[PDB]
Amino acid sequence: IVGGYTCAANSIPYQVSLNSGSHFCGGSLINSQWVVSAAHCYKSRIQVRLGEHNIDVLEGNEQFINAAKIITHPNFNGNTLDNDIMLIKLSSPATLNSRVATVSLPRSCAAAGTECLISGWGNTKSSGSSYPSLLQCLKAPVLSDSSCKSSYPGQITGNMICVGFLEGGKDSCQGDSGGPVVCNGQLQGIVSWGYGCAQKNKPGVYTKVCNYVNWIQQTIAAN
Ligand SMILES: [Ca+2]
Repeated sequence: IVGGYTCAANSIPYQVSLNSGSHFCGGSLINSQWVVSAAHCYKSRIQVRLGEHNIDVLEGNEQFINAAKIITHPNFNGNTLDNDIMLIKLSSPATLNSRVATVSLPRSCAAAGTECLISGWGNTKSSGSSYPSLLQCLKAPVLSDSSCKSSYPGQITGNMICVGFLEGGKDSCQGDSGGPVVCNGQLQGIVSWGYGCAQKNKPGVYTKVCNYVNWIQQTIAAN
């Protein structure tokens, strides 16, 4: 996250870190057994880390649970990142408490200008790289489809939203991949892609979670 703030400890209790030796992606807990992330975060072996704040230090509230099922959207397009969504079934249910909690799926799509919270352990610099120990937070609004398409001509499908600032300076970035955009208590976006980070007129692009509620529910129901 570039231009954000350090989140207060466990203030994003649905935020998880996907680990394959080190942190490589975020994700969001949506029930005690299921995490949603980005399909471009796919790896064949993943440990889900819940209750994290400082990802480099054992603080006592962590739950480390292996990914058992790893299911990318069947229509995920690796070239365009259309349908960039992935579900992970934990090998054991997470123990839900105040520091490890689910976030609701959307009951409807978020309107442009809706304020949201983006979070993750990704790069905090728009030039170069700095990867934080502490979870980072950013308040950012949903942008209109026309503004998102003007930012990225010929690449914004109906399954993508832009969230952020056309003036740049504040954005998700590499390593935030797969993490949450939550608006009014609902997971509306998944960190998907962009042109660099926090550049002028290149806000981050996020998977439009509201398009996938039925796919998510059916996948969980069937697995
Ligand atoms: Ca730890």
